[PDB]
Amino acid sequence: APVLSKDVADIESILALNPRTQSHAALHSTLAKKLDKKHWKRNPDKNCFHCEKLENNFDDIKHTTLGERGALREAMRCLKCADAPCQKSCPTHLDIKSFITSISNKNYYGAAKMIFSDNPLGLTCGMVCPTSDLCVGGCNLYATEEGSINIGGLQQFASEVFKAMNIPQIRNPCLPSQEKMPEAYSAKIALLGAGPASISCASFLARLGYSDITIFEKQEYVGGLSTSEIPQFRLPYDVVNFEIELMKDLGVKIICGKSLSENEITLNTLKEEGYKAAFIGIGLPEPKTDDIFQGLTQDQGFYTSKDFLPLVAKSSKAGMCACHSPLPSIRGAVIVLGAGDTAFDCATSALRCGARRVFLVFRKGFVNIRAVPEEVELAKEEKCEFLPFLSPRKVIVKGGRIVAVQFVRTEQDETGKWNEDEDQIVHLKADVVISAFGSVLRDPKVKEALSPIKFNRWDLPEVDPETMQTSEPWVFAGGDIVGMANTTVESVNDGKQASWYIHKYIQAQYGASVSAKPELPLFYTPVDLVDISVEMAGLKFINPFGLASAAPTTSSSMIRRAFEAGWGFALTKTFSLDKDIVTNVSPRIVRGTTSGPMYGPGQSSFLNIELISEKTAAYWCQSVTELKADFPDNIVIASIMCSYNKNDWMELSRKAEASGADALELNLSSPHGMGERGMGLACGQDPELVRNICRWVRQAVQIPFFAKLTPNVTDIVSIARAAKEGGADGVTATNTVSGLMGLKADGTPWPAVGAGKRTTYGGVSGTAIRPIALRAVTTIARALPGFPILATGGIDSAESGLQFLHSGASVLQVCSAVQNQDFTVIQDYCTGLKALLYLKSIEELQGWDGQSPGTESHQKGKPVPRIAELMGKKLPNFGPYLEQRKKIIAEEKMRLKEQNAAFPPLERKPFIPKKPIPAIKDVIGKALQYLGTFGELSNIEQVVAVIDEEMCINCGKCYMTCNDSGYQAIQFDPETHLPTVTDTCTGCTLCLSVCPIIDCIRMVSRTTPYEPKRGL
Amino acid sequence: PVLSKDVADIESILALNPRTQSHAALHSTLAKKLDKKHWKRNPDKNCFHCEKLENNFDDIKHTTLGERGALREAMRCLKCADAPCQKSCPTHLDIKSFITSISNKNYYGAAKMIFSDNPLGLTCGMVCPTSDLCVGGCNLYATEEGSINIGGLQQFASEVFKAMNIPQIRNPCLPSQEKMPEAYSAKIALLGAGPASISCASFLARLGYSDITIFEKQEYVGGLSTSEIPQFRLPYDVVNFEIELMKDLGVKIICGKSLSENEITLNTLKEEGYKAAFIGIGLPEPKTDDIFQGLTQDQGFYTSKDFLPLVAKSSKAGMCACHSPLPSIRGAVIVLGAGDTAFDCATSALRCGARRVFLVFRKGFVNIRAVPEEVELAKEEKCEFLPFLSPRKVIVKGGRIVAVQFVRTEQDETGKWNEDEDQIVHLKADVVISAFGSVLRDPKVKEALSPIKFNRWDLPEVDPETMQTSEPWVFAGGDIVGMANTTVESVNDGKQASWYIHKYIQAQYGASVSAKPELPLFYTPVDLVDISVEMAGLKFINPFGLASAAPTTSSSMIRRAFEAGWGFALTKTFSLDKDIVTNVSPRIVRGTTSGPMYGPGQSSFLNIELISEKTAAYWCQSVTELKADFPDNIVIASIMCSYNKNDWMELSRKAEASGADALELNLSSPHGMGERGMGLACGQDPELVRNICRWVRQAVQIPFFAKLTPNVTDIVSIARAAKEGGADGVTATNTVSGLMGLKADGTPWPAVGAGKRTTYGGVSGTAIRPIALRAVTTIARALPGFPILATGGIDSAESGLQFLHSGASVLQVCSAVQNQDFTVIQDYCTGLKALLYLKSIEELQGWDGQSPGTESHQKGKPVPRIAELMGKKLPNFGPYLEQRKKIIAEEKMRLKEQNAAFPPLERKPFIPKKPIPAIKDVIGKALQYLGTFGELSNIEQVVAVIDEEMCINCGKCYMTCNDSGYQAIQFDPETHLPTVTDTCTGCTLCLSVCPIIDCIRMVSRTTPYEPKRGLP
Ligand code: SF4
Ligand code: SF4
Repeated sequence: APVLSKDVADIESILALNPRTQSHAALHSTLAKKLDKKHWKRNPDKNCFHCEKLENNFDDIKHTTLGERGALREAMRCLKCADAPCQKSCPTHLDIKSFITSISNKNYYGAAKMIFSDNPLGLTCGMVCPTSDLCVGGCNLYATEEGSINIGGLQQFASEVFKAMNIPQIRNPCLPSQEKMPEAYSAKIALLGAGPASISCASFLARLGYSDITIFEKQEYVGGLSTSEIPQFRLPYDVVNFEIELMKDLGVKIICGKSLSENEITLNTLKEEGYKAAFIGIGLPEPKTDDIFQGLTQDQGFYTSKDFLPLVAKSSKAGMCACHSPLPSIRGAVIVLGAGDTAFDCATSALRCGARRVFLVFRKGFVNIRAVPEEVELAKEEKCEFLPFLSPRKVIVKGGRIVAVQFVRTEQDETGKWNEDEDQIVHLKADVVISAFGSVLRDPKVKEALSPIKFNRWDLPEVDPETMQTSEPWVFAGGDIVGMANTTVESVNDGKQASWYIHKYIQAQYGASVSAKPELPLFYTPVDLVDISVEMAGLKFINPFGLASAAPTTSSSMIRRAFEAGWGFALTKTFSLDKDIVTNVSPRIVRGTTSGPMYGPGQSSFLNIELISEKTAAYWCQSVTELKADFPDNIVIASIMCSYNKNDWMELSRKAEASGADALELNLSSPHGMGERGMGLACGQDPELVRNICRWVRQAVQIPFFAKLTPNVTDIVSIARAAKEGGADGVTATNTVSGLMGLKADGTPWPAVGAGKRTTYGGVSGTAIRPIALRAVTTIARALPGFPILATGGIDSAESGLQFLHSGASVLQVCSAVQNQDFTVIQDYCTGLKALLYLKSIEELQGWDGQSPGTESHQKGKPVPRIAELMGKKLPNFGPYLEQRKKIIAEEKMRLKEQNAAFPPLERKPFIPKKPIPAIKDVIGKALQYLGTFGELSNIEQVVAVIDEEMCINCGKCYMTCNDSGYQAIQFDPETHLPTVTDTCTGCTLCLSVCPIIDCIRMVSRTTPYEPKRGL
Repeated sequence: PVLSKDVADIESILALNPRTQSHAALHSTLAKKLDKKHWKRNPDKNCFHCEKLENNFDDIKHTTLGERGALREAMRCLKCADAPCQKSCPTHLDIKSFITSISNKNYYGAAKMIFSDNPLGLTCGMVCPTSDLCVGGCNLYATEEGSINIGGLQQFASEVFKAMNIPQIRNPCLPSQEKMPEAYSAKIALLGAGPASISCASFLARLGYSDITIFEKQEYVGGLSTSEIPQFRLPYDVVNFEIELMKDLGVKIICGKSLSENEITLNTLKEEGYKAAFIGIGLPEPKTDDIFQGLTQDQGFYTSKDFLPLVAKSSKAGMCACHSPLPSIRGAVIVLGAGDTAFDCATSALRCGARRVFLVFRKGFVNIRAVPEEVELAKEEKCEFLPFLSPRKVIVKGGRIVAVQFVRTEQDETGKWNEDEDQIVHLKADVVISAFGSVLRDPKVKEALSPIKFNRWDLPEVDPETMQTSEPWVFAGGDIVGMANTTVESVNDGKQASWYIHKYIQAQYGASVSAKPELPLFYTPVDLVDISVEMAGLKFINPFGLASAAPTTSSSMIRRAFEAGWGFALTKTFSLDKDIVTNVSPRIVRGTTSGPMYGPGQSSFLNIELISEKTAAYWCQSVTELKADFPDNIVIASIMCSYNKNDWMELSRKAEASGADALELNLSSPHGMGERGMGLACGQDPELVRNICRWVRQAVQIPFFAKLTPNVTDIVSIARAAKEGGADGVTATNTVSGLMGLKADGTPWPAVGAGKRTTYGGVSGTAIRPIALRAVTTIARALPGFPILATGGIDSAESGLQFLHSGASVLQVCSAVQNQDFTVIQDYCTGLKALLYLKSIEELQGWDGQSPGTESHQKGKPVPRIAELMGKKLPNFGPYLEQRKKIIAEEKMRLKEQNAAFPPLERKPFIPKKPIPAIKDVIGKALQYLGTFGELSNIEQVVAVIDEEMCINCGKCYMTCNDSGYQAIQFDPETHLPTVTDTCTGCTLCLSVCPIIDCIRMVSRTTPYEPKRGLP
């Protein structure tokens, strides 16, 4: 034999980069460290006066873009605030708490439903909202070092997944059918311009039931500025297409080529043609111009924003125009004038047209810039220059081209006046000049077509800023044309606002009234019709979710608000006879330590030393009667407890029955005996005690009752069997796990009661006991199949709840997930369950895990390029390897320019359920057939880990885990930090378990012969 | 009445509680604009007015962390192998290790590791231009949530250690001073008391040198860190802290003596017997221009070397004896340049009462040498940036500056910079500050460096690896050499030089050194705390060991674990030949017990791994070698047989003969029939455990411990059974039976073979700590003194101390290693020494271990305790934030005249005022607080109370009490400030969900308490 406890030489070399402890400080010269620094750099270099080449590169540059991994982390970080200030600062009043809650719970349909209910352009706004000036500007987490929440990127992700689902929008299912709709909803309605403002109005008017809505667009294309001028590298055009198709799912018609103009559409022709109401959303169609630039042409290199930006869009947004437009040749120095978000997008677009440098020249200072720093960041990092305090005076044209622009210095006084110093000039050499001063409405033929509505000092239509009504009651206006809004989201909200008051006007014109409280309908899809009801033990539940007997059911008044929120059923707090009344100590409910020092939302566990209800059985029985009177379709289960006393159990079970409880829950946490004949102290730990107690309750009541089991048993099957023999009609699995949540560093416990700082063993709830409760439910449902199981134990989403259903549970009680939140989580659970079952009917999404799409190769939540030279050549995303990636992409963006073909943006058509949408009964117990003994597991079918280096982020955790906890089977290249699984892999899967990039490591069938490591 | 319904007063308390919505909301765009300014938390892009910062030197760093923010960020760090952040740190700081220690709340271990490579670690963590250094190479850049705040984590851990008041000690590995070779008494001279010399002087003292002397020209120390770096980035008390640490090693500092020809010259040093010299005088003189000659401070002209010292002299208490005034800077201020210095002059100018600050540089924004950190502070303080401007003449009228005339610079075809004499800017200004850098121009200083070779930059030439000048005995480093730009690079230059200075001196005394540079680590009295412990007749050198699990798969892994410092180790469980097993794959999967958290810190793992696939021969030969090489490390052999007498005796004797210190009996073995619903495993029936313990106590003479299972009704029964059969102790506990979850389609994870089957696994990690903690406590109460080996979610010194306090002697670890690597042991051993050392410091009894008592903070920055801010209801948002900013600014003015800086504090280090406990002193001390529920006081009730200066207005306490409590909190609709009402019952749920550490506190109840009964 050799030395078994010493690594052989080639394993010694495997471990070369493995962490070892250190005995010394490490000598490294300040010089050497300077050159080694360049090998690992990830972020921009402060010594790079050089912008990498970006011509024809319209890839997503938004820093807010999120993948699933990133979006789940961020959603879990959000505090999900009451009266959340982020919503307060959202112009469309999105319930950001709710949709971010749905994202943490992996329910992206429910989040996207929340989003499009209040903003029909949620995916757009999620991408382009100046969140720092709006919702993120009010985020409570701004008061922490980690900072505010990326609200828009989360909203973009949840909306992106919903897009991929290809689910149509349906007509509001609360409405009557079209035939029995009152005549008023047949009113002919006209919208002018097909931008955000009108798309929002038409959608909200269709939601109300109006069945003849028409948007008249001037141009061959639709979407407004989101189509014509917002760059593709910030807003992909298929997003715009997607939100349009959603509105068209509601019957809104769009007619292009006809304009609001004299000798075209006028307010009068509309009135003559029978239109009962009109909304003006034509935007600001003309560019603000300077008399300095009179007579210049694009041939000389002059553009306005309204000239330049649509030219880049018509060429970089497939599906805009039948023309495969050529990108404009912009070779040289470019002067963009302006400081709104218009100018910054001509800046970044010029660099895409081949610009060699861009000067953003504005007439005021840096302090004075009108775009949000988000928009400014993308110009500054693409190395555009910034020239403040300069006003243009002459453009020098030589040889048919612009060759210079001469400015004068602008200045401020004491008065706050802005003058121009003639003596202080700047002759700035440039080849292209793009005025981006902004937009106006100046066309008389258009203003004339709006006769006789009133126009204000700014020659813009006056509107009641609360109803968006003009000086004619039947004509409304919103968005950029009003001069109030500066954003897509405020333009959307302007159409949202006008819709209800248009609905008010039209209904009044037909002799009908509307309610004094504006009620616009929510956003609906066929998912909302999925039947998530379930029957169990002879009781029908309207949804499988209910409140566990616990802190969220301390008072029955809280149960009423929960039923009012949508909860299917609820348990009373456990109550007993008067002689068994209790007093609680305090403190008695602490947060979990089970997942480290993470404070705030999503605690992984709680410990409680709380007893049963301090309130009386007289309170609970009268309460059960009141709640059953007002909520006949909401199951009310009274949880009860008595000593090991046949008279007591019989008397209390009879009283709770007479109160009208749909069922009973026998709390088996009551003691009897000393306690460890292998049977423990509590009744629920002894089979014979449980059999008798259930026998007694069976003799006493005629309603179904369930034994609530403790997990603190050697064999919970034996207890459940004992209840079934005793006559119970089901078991609730399980109560909390007996634990000690931890101690301070001085030895004292928490919770600590009184001056003595004493404690007792408490119960552990929450997701940290989910494997315990899931195991208990699985073994009961397999040992006693068909025996109804009410699952409790760390259920906090529709995805978790579905796992318990798959494991044999019929209904799902919740406690810790509400303590971590509030009662409204029920809405996320219900939409998440409707979504999960609906997706089971979609063939096209078979390659998904629930609401999660198949994780494609990505970096920073953006997909890595599928180029042949950029896959396989060992190129991690840092150091000199990243500069070569950026050169290969740039060259390949260039050969995709010198062949300007491929304009086939696929036509959107919805996915159709290919089998009946399963019911809750179609999934109960369907996972149990995969469970077995260990012998039923195949050791012939071994797997090995495989790593996707395009998704790897070079942390070497897999490397470390396999070395200090595995088989030393990963090589970690010392220059690229790229791991590679070798053939000594045993498939233990530990590396995958610790990889931070979702689906980077993958377990695949082993192809090379396997010999277990025996040592010998 | 109606009991299931809220009375009106409670209906009012619930006004802001969330409710599920049935309609989309109506809010006009105008109303949204007016409502947005009420919740705004961040700067408005519309406010151009600088906020008054006069005499405000409060911290303005965006990287400062408090404990709650630091703990989150250290947990988010992947703690990477071969970490690129460390390769980019000039001082090669082990970032992975010190951040791991922070994540485990071991702040001493982090600080010790930081100061081991960087004696100025607190300073560096505060001023580290991380984007161009360590954070520039961080892997988490490639994620959407971004690189790790390394400087903030360094600052926090270093700041906590600062507050501990623990001195640095001499290298304890050194011989006593008397027995030191005569060479170490060599007189060493260092010029300049800046970071370069402080580092070099510190590392020279660690090696053992006793006669070290720093010669500083001024009467202060610290170099630029004291003289020029502003107090709102680097406070002086930090510089004082680092100096006192160096002084702890005996380094001497003489102020007022200078390297100059009329004082200290190399000849005078050779004359006075000094045997080596280090030049760290930096660049003491400014880069001036001819444009400025004859311009005093009295005319409005400063250089950075003039202005910033006056401001530091005036804002850094204790830097000077002479109380100095804030320079009267009144009007427009031009700051010339764009280095790190220029932006400090701009920010310090606003502190002096500047009305307007213009930063003018001779190039563009793409050429700014300063870091994006630095630039942001001036940008967010409304400083104006003027590019492409070269100063040509200063206009002085009537004895003061009134304007500066500039010319427009531009880049040509070469890239060369030209001035355009024809394009001017007449910029009004009351003050000019040249920040063009620094030089060494003093000839008296240079002549004192004769005859060392100077280069074309007029700076000492040094071998960049040895820092040696042309004279062999003279070394140089820091800014004087010209390579360093940063404090950490100058620290590295001294670190570098100290080794080769060591070489030169030792050589000059006829002594050689190691060819491997080995600088000693940073040492405090904490490193001397004994953490050994004796148990069952065995001496453990520390209580931490590896559990029988994946980290002990091979003996070659146990060997590497011992080489890292692990006190003991269990072999993987091995068996006789006949019972050879074969694993399946996948078999180890990550836990879902804390939701979709990926990467570091998995709260649990689930495994279906069997015992070791390697033979008893391998493990027996391996134990022999391991114990022959590591006699002081305990090796316990884990063995398993079926329920069979001869087999248990054969295998236990074979492992004893191999030299095992002890045996661990794995009782996870199935027996025969099942019988009486009392588990299929041996460890679940106390009769079989007492028999197996009998049979092994038969075979062997060494101690043996029974590894107990937690999946039992009463673990104390199977523990007592072990103590009745043979056992010298018990290991509590093995893994918890569970199932970790299902994909949304029903298939499990792990999934074995094409059938996608699985079985019940074992749950490990921190999610079972409450179960393991409860088991160790019960066994310790029932069997006092019976040795317990603890297992179950030990992942830090703190968590291990909890198992020690609960009755355990040693601590087995598995999942924390799986989450990292073997070197966590060093974090554990440092943390345990710190936790025990601190128990002796009377000055820190108010701490929780290594966590200080939390004070009023926002973003981890002390709230100002001004009389006018408190008791007035001002949250940190909207108009309430401006009223606060107005209040601090009137107090920062009221503090300029109320002028006191003559009570500093002699930072005398804390001394142990009671013996440092040993492990034998803390075991079991938590058991006193444990007891039944009857032993808990229901008289000493508590109530919740909220510190509003700490609240971040999320409302979770409000929702948690509304939907999971007693509806006892008012949430004010205008301030979003909660207030706990008298109806509070002390349940403590609100404190448990609060994101802010210690914002809510449970206090004794003053008002009468009445249990809420609902009905009499
Ligand atoms: S560069 Fe400075 S802040 Fe960054 S890791 Fe090194 S010492 Fe710490
Ligand atoms: S949970 Fe904490 S931070 Fe949030 S409102 Fe309540 S007290 Fe304030």
